[PDB]
Amino acid sequence: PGRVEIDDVAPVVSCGVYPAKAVVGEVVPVSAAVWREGHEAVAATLVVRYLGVRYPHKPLLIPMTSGQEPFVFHGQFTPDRVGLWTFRVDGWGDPIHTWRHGLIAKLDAGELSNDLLVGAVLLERAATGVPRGLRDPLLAAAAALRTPGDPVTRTALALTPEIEELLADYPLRDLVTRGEQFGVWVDRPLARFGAWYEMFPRSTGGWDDDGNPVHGTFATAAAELPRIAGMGFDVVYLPPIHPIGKVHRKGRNNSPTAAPTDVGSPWAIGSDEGGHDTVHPSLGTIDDFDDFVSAARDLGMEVALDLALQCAPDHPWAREHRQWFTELPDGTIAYAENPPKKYQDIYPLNFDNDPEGLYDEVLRVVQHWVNHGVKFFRVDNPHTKPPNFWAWLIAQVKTVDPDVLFLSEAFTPPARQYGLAKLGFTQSYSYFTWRTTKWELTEFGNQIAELADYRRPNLFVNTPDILHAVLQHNGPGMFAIRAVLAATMSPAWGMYCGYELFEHRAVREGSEEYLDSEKYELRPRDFASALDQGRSLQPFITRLNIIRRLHPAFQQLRTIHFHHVDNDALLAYSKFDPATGDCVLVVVTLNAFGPEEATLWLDMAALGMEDYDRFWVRDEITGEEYQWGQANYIRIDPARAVAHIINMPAVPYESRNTLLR
Amino acid sequence: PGRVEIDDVAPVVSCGVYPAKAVVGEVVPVSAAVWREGHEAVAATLVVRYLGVRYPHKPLLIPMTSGQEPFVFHGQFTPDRVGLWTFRVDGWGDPIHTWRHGLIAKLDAGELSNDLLVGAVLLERAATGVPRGLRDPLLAAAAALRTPGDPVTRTALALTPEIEELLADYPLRDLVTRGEQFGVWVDRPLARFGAWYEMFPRSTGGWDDDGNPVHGTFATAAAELPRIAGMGFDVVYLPPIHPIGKVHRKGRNNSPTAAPTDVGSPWAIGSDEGGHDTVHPSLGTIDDFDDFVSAARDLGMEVALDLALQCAPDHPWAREHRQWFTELPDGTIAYAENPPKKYQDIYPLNFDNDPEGLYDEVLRVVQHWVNHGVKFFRVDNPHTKPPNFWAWLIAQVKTVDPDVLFLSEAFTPPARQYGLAKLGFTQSYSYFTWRTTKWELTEFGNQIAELADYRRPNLFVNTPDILHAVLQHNGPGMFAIRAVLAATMSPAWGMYCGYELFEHRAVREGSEEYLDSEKYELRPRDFASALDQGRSLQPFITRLNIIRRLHPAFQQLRTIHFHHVDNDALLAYSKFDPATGDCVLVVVTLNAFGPEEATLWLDMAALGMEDYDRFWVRDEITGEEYQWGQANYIRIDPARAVAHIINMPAVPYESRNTLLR
Ligand SMILES: OC[C@H]1O[C@H](O[C@H]2[C@H](O)[C@@H](O)[C@@H](O)O[C@@H]2CO)[C@H](O)[C@@H](O)[C@@H]1O
Ligand SMILES: OC[C@H]1O[C@H](O[C@H]2[C@H](O)[C@@H](O)[C@@H](O)O[C@@H]2CO)[C@H](O)[C@@H](O)[C@@H]1O
Repeated sequence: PGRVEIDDVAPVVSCGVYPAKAVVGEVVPVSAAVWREGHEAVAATLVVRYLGVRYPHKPLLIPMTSGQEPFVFHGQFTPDRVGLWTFRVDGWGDPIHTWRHGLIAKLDAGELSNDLLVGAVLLERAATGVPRGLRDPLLAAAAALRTPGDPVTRTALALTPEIEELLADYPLRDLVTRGEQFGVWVDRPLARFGAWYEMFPRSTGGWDDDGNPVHGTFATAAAELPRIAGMGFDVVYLPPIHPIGKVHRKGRNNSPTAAPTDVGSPWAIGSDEGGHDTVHPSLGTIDDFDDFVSAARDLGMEVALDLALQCAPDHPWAREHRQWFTELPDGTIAYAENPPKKYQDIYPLNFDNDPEGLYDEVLRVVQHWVNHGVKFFRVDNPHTKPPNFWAWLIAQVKTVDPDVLFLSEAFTPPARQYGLAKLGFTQSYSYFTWRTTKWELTEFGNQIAELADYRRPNLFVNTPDILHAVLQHNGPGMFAIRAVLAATMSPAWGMYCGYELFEHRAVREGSEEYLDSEKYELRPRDFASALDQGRSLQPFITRLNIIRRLHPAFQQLRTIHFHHVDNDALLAYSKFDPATGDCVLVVVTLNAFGPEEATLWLDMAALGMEDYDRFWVRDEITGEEYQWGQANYIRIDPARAVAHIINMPAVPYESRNTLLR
Repeated sequence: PGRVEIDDVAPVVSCGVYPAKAVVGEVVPVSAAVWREGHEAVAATLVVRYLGVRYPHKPLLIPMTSGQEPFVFHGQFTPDRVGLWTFRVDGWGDPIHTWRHGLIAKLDAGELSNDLLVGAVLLERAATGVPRGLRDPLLAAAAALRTPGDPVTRTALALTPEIEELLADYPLRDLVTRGEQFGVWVDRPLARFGAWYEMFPRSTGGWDDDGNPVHGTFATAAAELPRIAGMGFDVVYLPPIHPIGKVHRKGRNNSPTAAPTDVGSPWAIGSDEGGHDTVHPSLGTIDDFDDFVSAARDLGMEVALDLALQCAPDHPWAREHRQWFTELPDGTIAYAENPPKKYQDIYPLNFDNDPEGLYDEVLRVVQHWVNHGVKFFRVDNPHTKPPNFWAWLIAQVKTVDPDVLFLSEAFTPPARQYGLAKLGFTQSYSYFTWRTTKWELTEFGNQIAELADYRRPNLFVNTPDILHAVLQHNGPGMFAIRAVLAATMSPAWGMYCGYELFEHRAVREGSEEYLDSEKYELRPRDFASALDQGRSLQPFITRLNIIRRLHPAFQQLRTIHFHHVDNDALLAYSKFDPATGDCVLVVVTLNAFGPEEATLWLDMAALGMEDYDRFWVRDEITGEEYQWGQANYIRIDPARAVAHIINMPAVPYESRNTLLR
């Protein structure tokens, strides 16, 4: 006990402490190592069971197949309902296979008088497992050489294509041993595949007769939702919609002192007007929000709200519940700090003084919005709050409603960043922005999965906080380039408003902060004119999102594969879908300014073709079709197209094993 | 629950199912990831406990240090007694460090008055934890930071190295969190470091007046033990000493039919004379064995017996207990087979018919020899017997006597080979023989550990069954080369008798079987003449083992590191000892025939030196000394020396950190 060894099971996360991640309709590949004594054959069955919903802290049997690696068995299952699933690998020794294969070897050299009876004692014993109806042809197979005679006489009834297939249906299993049980938590598909748009509701004001921005409202914001849907975004992410503190409120450009009219950063949550459960009054009544949400839902979109666990001084909690802060000896509370950033306008919470006190309130707050149709939260700076809290908050929320999803904006070293994902965060921001070399992007891409069992990255081209240097000086071409990279590399990607307008001016050289940042200032934008003057990337983005919807390969984490292109400025990779066999290849240039050309060397095995093969491809932007082979010429001219997104011949029905591991 | 995150702990094997491996006086490096909220400091303590001498199914505290990888903490402990040890990592937040480090920054920019009081309640509260009269210079500091004044005035004793070292012995810990507990099974040092010599007792006969071999006896064999000890071997491994079956006994050169005088293979255990518990009568009474063991013991050596769970037909078990076999329909028992090898002289056992029946008998047998001083067994073909048996047998034996060690001769694909090691085998044979190119050996060497936490390889230059082709035609030079490789790469190595005589003739071209194999035939050898005629590698081997004893670096699994040599035929690697700092470099040629030269590029960081450094080395065979630097000229002439074994400057007391991971 264990009679048959089962080891190195995957996917298991942190040795089973945390469930693995998957979504509905995703092919989940499972593998394990099973072995036993000698050359005696062994087989494994992947046992999948679907439990209820519920959240952590009749069976379905799938046969597994051996492969290249000795003793390593592979399997798959596709979850069809949201919730918690279980799998384990059962190992057994299948005597029939041993006997059959051994006899065929002996059959070639023509006596054997012994083995045949042994077979003959197998199939009837096998017969006990099969129902009297179809039970019978084995006994037919079982009684055609117990009667003496030639060897080839009854090999008929053994090598018959009819009895492996029934035995496949009902197998004769010996020494059955069960492996450990591990769990997968399946979420709705939006957890993996969807595109994000970050907009500031207040910036939808649109100026007055004097050229001065006007504070917008949920009503006006909702007016902008169609153009957004038009670009193909599935989720709209809103900076906090709560009242902005009036004390120590910051002025334009992170200025310490606020003018009387300045608006302050939405992240300075709380004022005498309200807390985390109240809409900032300038935006509108809470019904207005309900109306905005409903508007989005009409267009096929979802709303994601910023969850920032911090307080401005006027926040009711500063008075009503003050245990929740770390108060200095002179009674003041130290302003929030994240090195080297300073947040003079807010207070960090203290989760240790009154844990079940604060815990319950924050749960209360999150639940408020769940009741208003918000089932995706962009958790803000999760790494500066206790891990166990998040683990608690997530499980606590998801158990009442399991369709609630969390995105963790944790720009922090790996152990924390990936660590946080493990606790349950459905998606995580990534280090993506700071990957810009062919080698960096290659590595960033491959790691994507790799870590798929527990991290889903959301690739944002920019955020209000991050205006990468490369975007600053390379002109509109680069904006395309990052967009192509983001959209193709990950199932989930995002964009901060104005990106499509090529906003590229930073506050000072060497900074990553947007000049005249929207956080501190109202920023109406006039998208329409840009469209008219052909200085908008809105069309391109639309075409990018359409492509994603069109090809299911782009909803996959696991299958990215990089092909060699002998140019340091050109990067070429491919994705495929295990289900439909869909297959797509992307080639992009990382230099926005000069045409760059090269020879692209496909790894045909990876694409499901032999090396010598020749095949036809289609360019999804152009529609042009051409014939390609293992080595192909490619030349990319920015200012014509910064990328070729190529539809490739569908991966044959060997899809499932090109997914192995 | 889980306030401070502790994850990715190592060493853990198969997620804790199996204990890790270590020996007495071995430095075991432990690492884990610990993190918490924000920039609040965190610390970890490695907690070691020594339990018993019992075997698987007051605390010692070691502080752990951060390092290169954020949030990753490293530690080490050195077991001083045989038995089962436990370790876990405890994580805590140390507020003092947060406070101190923050203050130094503030101290430079010169009121700030708030923080000082905060410190004051820390050291006081810190002091309460040290309720000893050695406390507290802290109130000296604790009442040296409260009264009004300048900051540097009241920094008094805080920055000065007087209260941290005190805090070091007694620390102020917050949010202490317990990590999971994992176990290490510590064995006697021979488990890792010792050299093996394989000899056939029967071959010590020495001819008669006609030039005909004479069967030897334990008495005569014991006569050869000094010479063996003289070469520096710590263990003598004996093919089975039991009676050889008389039916289907195999003849010289594996011929199927045995002449009346032929001896047969010792692995055909059992005859009407006796079973596994009896000495083959031709060797002598069991007292003779006891005498042989004692002879070895006198010379500093150990005896290891072959444990082969198989039977010849005349074996008493064939009648007395026949449930133990797989009996055919016609009542015969199929002869043992291991593809493609055929073992016509033996019967495989059947472990499923009467498990606790057979289990108990084999335990009985193993136990017999343990009582006769044999505490190392060379388990034979373990992969052809059930895993659970071995797991049981090992745990069952070791619990009565924990100094009993097992070596698994499992030449099988990885999942099995390493799997077998994991469930308890103290050492394992390896694929070593078939690694012969610079890149193959490099990969093989690095893997050694890697897998050290659960596999200890025993590197055999040859075995009675394996006479590698490379030895067949490259002449005495190669025998040196493999010996250098085996002896240096692994703490444990071995050689089969006659290797030192350059026995290089195989039965047919393309085979790995020794011509006129000792298994089937008596082979007395005359070592003395070879010594006299200078055609023996006995001197070299002696010098190799002395070197191993001399430098503790060579008893390490973990520390091998490969340095670049720009010649495909030259391989250069180094080992060091974390304890003493000993450091050694080996450079060998893989080409036995032509002089080969190159530039050797040391990774000085790995050797504990800066790149620009210049240092002195000594050649352990030659005694010559010279000055070297980062890049050095090296030229190797076989037929002079196939290797340079170089003593290098001792790794500084940064030994612990170059062992990290
Ligand atoms: O008002 C508080 C804080 O707001 C902004 O910082 C935000 C940041 O923009 C968000 O992306 C979030 O992830 O982090 C901070 C809030 O947690 C301003 O940049 C900052 O100056 C201000 O103090
Ligand atoms: O006597 C049975 C069998 O003995 C030998 O095979 C051995 C082998 O030499 C040992 O090294 C061991 O590891 O495996 C076998 C026993 O399990 C002969 O090689 C073989 O011909 C003979 O049948």
